[PDB]
Amino acid sequence: MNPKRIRALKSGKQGDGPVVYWMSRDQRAEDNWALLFSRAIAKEANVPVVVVFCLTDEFLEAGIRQYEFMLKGLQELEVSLSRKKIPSFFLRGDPGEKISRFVKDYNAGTLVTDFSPLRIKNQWIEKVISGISIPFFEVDAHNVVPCWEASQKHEYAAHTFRPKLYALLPEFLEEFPELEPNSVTPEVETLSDVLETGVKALLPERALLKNKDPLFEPWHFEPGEKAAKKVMESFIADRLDSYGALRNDPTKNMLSNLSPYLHFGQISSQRVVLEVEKAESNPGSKKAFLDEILIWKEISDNFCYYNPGYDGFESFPSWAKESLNAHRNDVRSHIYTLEEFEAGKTHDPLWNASQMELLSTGKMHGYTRMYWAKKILEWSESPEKALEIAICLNDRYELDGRDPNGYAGIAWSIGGVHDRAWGEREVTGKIRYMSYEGCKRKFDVKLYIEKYS
Ligand SMILES: Cc1cc2nc3c(=O)[nH]c(=O)nc-3n(C[C@H](O)[C@H](O)[C@H](O)COP(=O)(O)OP(=O)(O)OC[C@H]3O[C@@H](n4cnc5c(N)ncnc54)[C@H](O)[C@@H]3O)c2cc1C
Repeated sequence: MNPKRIRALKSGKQGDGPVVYWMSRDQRAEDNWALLFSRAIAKEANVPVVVVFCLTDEFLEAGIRQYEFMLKGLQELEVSLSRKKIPSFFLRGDPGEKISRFVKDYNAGTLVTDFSPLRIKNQWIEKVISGISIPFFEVDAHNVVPCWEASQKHEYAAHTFRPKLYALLPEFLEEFPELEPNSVTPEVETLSDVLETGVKALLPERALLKNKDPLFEPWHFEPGEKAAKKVMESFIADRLDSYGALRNDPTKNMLSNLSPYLHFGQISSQRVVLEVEKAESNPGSKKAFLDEILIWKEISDNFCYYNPGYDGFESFPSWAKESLNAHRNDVRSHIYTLEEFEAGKTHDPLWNASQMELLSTGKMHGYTRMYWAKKILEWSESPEKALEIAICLNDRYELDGRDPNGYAGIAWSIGGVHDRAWGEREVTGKIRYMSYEGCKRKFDVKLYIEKYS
């Protein structure tokens, strides 16, 4: 167990009660460095380990699609942990108040959480630190290389971050030890009831079409740790060989489809990398996929961790801010409202089809995601307005949304973060431009449009 994966958030006097794993980002029982570290500390203190999850008040800012996907996975997780004699407690409310009250009530000895660089997690940590007196640790269970270890600062390009991460792969890319069960079972409602009341509160804002029927199709991605593994095995067996050649074709389902599972932590990216590394397939396709799940995924954590304003115009590179400022008063070809973007009511049938794939499946193809967000910049009054629209639609309708990959991917599309300058155009400036005709020369756009009416 590498001690570089864990960071001390607050020192204190250890109690003689159970070690509490405040699970948040990595919702799985296998391949969880945060849970394994909590079990190790619990063994050293001759005390059990308990898992606590907070059902926050911000779930009404998303949809049923993300709520059901997460809760149905937690229902499976509660059974997995129970077989390991590890009890799980699901609290409903503010983590600042609920975690502090749980620590005091259950006489917790040590508190551990997983790592997320998002602003809301730091808000919770701030509130929790003020209300506890026991040691508080956080463990990076999401990245193969701990975020604070891969680089000590913001990396402006993938080619500067790539050698740093690969140089540390031999140390941190390793197999997971088995989660040892608790010795004996130790000493706040049913998840089915919380799901029922939550869905009932979300129903008025459910995405519907004109026929009052729901837009979202839940059968595309089955939630849970077991289903995530089957998706990974199917990708390695059937799709990895062609990934390098077809990853930019939205008419082919050749991606791994792992992001909903990766976002909620229902599968470990380190586990996926281990299995891909030992798989025998096209070297170009393996290089391409590993570049996505290692370099681009973990550089997104790098971006949010080292840029407090990661969701703002101020985090854009200087060349992009100056370029976009120089074209602020350029006349835009079209100006669409947030409601027109949301309903897919633009003059662009390819953009509208991309929005329909997002509305119906909750996972837009990676290539059209780049086109989808760049057109928001082109058809908005300002770069700041384009950021708000793209973030709003991304976090509301993507299953993989509200994620460092989302803010870093949007910042790449609109602000050229982790990109270079291109030819100077009006409105968009030197930001990389993606044209409708350019897409037509890349893939069968007519089939993609016809698929998502
Ligand atoms: C405008 C925009 C919005 C995006 N919104 C999200 C989002 O809300 N949530 C999200 O997790 N990702 C987002 N991405 C990144 C990327 O599109 C998705 O991660 C990827 O498409 C998810 O589907 P997949 O698992 O089948 O991809 P795969 O090709 O099978 O890659 C596997 C994993 O590698 C990672 N990965 C792949 N591509 C990227 C990438 N471009 N950036 C960062 N990580 C990557 C992902 O974790 C991904 O799950 C967005 C990108 C853009 C340009």
